[PDB]
Amino acid sequence: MVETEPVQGCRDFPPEAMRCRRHLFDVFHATAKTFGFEEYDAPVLESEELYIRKAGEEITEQMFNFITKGGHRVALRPEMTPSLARLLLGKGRSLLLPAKWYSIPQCWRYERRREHYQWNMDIVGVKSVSAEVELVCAACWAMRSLGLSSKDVGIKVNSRKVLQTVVEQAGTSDKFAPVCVIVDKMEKIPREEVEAQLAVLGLEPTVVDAITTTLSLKSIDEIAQRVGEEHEAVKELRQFFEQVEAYGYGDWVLFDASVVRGLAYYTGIVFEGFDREGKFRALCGGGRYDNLLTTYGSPTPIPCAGFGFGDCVIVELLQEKRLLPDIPHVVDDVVIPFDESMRPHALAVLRRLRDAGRSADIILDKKKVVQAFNYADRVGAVRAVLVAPEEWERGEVQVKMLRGFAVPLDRLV
Amino acid sequence: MVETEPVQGCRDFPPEAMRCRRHLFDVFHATAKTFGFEEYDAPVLESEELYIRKAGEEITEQMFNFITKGGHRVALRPEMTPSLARLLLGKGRSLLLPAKWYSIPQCWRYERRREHYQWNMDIVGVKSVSAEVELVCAACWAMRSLGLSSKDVGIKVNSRKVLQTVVEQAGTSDKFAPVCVIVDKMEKIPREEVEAQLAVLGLEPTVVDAITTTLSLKSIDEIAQRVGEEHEAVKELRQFFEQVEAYGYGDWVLFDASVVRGLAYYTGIVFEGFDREGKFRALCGGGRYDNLLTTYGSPTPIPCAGFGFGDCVIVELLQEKRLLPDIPHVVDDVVIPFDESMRPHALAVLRRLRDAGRSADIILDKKKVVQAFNYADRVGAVRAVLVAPEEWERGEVQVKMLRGFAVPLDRLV
Ligand SMILES: N[C@@H](Cc1c[nH]c[nH+]1)C(=O)O
Ligand SMILES: N[C@@H](Cc1c[nH]c[nH+]1)C(=O)O
Ligand SMILES: Nc1ccc(Cl)cc1N
Ligand SMILES: Nc1ccc(Cl)cc1N
Repeated sequence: MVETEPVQGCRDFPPEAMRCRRHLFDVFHATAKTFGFEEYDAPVLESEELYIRKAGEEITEQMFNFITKGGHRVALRPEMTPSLARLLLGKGRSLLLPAKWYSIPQCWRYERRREHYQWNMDIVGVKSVSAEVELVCAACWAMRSLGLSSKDVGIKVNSRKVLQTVVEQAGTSDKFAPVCVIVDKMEKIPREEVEAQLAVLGLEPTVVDAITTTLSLKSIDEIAQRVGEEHEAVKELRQFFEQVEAYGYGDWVLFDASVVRGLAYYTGIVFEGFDREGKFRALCGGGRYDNLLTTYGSPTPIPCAGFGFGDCVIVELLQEKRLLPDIPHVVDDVVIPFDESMRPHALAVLRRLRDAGRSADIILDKKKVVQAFNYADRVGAVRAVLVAPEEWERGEVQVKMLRGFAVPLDRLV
Repeated sequence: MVETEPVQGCRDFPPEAMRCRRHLFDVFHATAKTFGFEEYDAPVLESEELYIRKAGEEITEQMFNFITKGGHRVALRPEMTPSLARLLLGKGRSLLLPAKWYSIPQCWRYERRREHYQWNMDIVGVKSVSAEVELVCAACWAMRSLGLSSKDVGIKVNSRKVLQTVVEQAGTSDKFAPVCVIVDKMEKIPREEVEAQLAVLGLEPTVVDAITTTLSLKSIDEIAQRVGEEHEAVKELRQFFEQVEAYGYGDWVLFDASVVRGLAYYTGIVFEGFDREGKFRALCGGGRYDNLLTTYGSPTPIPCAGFGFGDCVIVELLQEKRLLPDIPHVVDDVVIPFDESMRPHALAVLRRLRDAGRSADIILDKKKVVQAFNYADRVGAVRAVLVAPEEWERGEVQVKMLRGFAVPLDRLV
C-alpha cells in the first residue's frame, strides 16, 4: 500500500475541506473587488537571494529552500511581498500609479504547519496614510463579511517612526531593523530574553530602557508628550484614526505602542488583527514599507503599504464563534433515466438543463429509481428530473422538488 | 539591483496577464459546476515514490524533484492524478460513490516552460462509458464557453483494449504499459525510432507489425473486422459515440486508432483535444484508469476516468482565433474628494457605495479634480462621484457617467 497521508506539515483539501477554504477565499476575492484591488500572481518558486535581508527575521530563518540540479539557490516563498516588489521593479515607469494589487498565495516554511495560504493586499505609490486606512478597512470588511464584528475582533495600530526616533537619538540606523525584529518578540518571550538580544546587538542599557518605556505607552497623547505633537508620526496616526472613523470602522481600531511586527522592511504605520478574548495569535498583519523598492535597486523611492491575512487563525476563530457551519454540496437537478433505454433522452434533457445555466448531474451507472433518488438527496440536489417512457411520448418528464409532477420539456427551465 | 525576471521556466502574472488567466479559470470552474463536479486540492509538494511507475513515461523522466534536509525524497507534482488517488485511497469506504472531483493545480517539470496550470476533471466509481462521455462533454463545453466551436476543434477517441488484445495474443501484460508509452511517440518520431524502442523492449517484428496496422485503422467498423463486433471495446465505443451524439456534441468527437496517450495507467477509453487546422499540440487529454487504485494497494478495484486540460495550448489557440481580447480592469465608482477637507465625507460616501455591493475606489493621494477624473478613466470606472462642499450641504454629490448631475446621497445606490 502507498502512503495516504500528505507530505509533512501539508494539508489535503478533499471536497468538504475545500468548501470551507472556498468560503474564505470568496470573501478575500469579494473584498478585494469591493475595494478596487487587482489580482496578480507569481511563481511559488523564487530565487533564495530575494529573501536574504540579514536582520534575524523568523521568515528568513525558516526558509523552505533547496538547490536545483543546475546549482541555483531557490526557495518556496515564505511570503509574497518580495515577489510583488520584484514584479513592481520590473515594470518600472510603465507601471501606472497608484496600484492596488492583491493575491492569495500559498507560502512555505521549514522548521507544525509548513504551508499556509495568505491573502495579500498592497497599495503602491501612495505616500499618505490613506493607504493604510484603506488597507485596515479592507481587513475589517473581510472579517465582518465572514460574520465577525467589532465585539469579536479589532485591529491594533502603531508607527515605527516613534521607535525610529529613540534609536536615532541614542546613536545608527543600520541597527534599527534588527531591533524592531527583537522588540517584536517582547510579547512572546521574557523581557530578560529580549534585553539580552538587544545587548548582544551592542545597544546600551540606556536605549533599552527608552525602548521599553515607549513600547508600554498606552495612548497617542502620551506619545505626543515624549516625541512632540507634530512628530510626523503623531499627525499621521491622528489622520489615520480620523479617516477610519469617518469610513465607519472606529469601533474596530485602536492604538497600541507595542505593535512593531517581525518584518525588517516596515518604516511607518504597522498593524495587527486580534481577537478580543485573548485566545489566538494575530489574525493578520501589515504596514508601510517605503524603502524596500529602493533597497531592491529602484532609482526613485516607491512608497508601499500592505498586509497578509493567513488562513489558519481566522478559521479557528470562526470555528470558536460557530461561524463555520459546514455547507454541504448542492446541485440544481439530478436527471434520472427510468432505465438504460431512456439514457439518450435523459442526456438530451441534461443538455437542456445545463444550457439554461443550471447545475445538473445525470445518474451515470446502472441503478434503480429509488437508489437514484437517494443518490440525488445525498448530493444535495434541489430537484430530481425523472425521464420515463410514458411521459417522454407526451413531450414531458417527471419533476420532483427535493427541498412528482409531469412537466413539458420547454417548461423545465 | 535585484533580478526582476522570475525563476527559469516560470511565469509572472501581473494584473493584465492575471485577467487572461482568470477568464480561463472562470470557465473551468463554471463548467465543473455545470457538470456537478466538486473542487478539491492537495499539496503541490508530494513524495517522490508516488510517481515511480517504471514505464519510461516523460512525466516521470522529467520530475522536478529534490531532497529535504530531513532526507525525504519529494517532488513538485508533475500531474494531479496520483494526488487524487492518494486522497481517494485514504478515504476508503467513507468515500461515497460515484464521486466527481475537479481541481486546477499548478504542475511542474524539469528538463522551455517548467510549470503550467492544468484543469483536472475525474469521475470515480463509474464502471461504464457514461463517465468518459460526461468527461469528454465537459471538455467541449469548456472550449465552446471560451468561444470555440466544432469547426475549430474536436476530440479524438480510442480504446487501449484494442491494443491490449494484440499484445496479449502475441505473448505478457507486464509489457503493455511500456508499449503504450512507446507507441504514443509514433506521431512525433519516425517509425524507425519507435520500432527500435519496441524491439529494445524485446518484442518481435510480428507483434510490431500488428501494432502498426491497428494504430492506422480508420473506422470503428475496421476495428470490428480485426477484433470482433462484440469485443467489449467495440460495444463501449459505440455506446460512447451514441451517448455523446445524444447530448448534442456528435460534431465534436471522432474515432482515431492512433490515440493511446503517454501515461501508463490508462486501461480503456483514451482521448485528446485537437485544433482542426493541425497547428497545435493536444489541447487536453484523458482516459479510463481502472487499475491505478488497485496498484496503490486498494483491496477492492476502483474504476476511474479523467482528463487534464492545460493552460498553454488553449490560450495560443484562442489568440490565433482572436478570442482573447484583453479585457481592461473595471470598477463601478471612483469617489473624488474636491479637496482634503472633503476627505472624511468622501470616505463616508465610499462606505455607502461599497455597502450596496458596488466596487469603488477613492482617490487616495492629494490631486486635482481633473487629474482624478483621468485617473478614474484609466482604471475603467463606470462612474465618478465628486464630493464637493456646496453639494454636501444640500445632502448631495456630483455624479458623472463615464461610459455632472447633483444626486441625493440615498439615490447614489
Ligand atoms: N509579507 C507580510 C505581510 C505584508 C504584505 N505587504 C506588506 N506586508 C507578512 O507575511 O507578514
Ligand atoms: N494526469 C493526466 C490527465 C488525467 C487526469 N485524470 C486522468 N488523466 C495528464 O497529465 O495528462
Ligand atoms: N511565513 C510563514 C510561512 C508558512 C507558514 Cl505555515 C507560516 C508562516 N508564518
Ligand atoms: N507534465 C507537465 C508538467 C509541467 C509542464 Cl509545464 C508540462 C508538462 N507536460
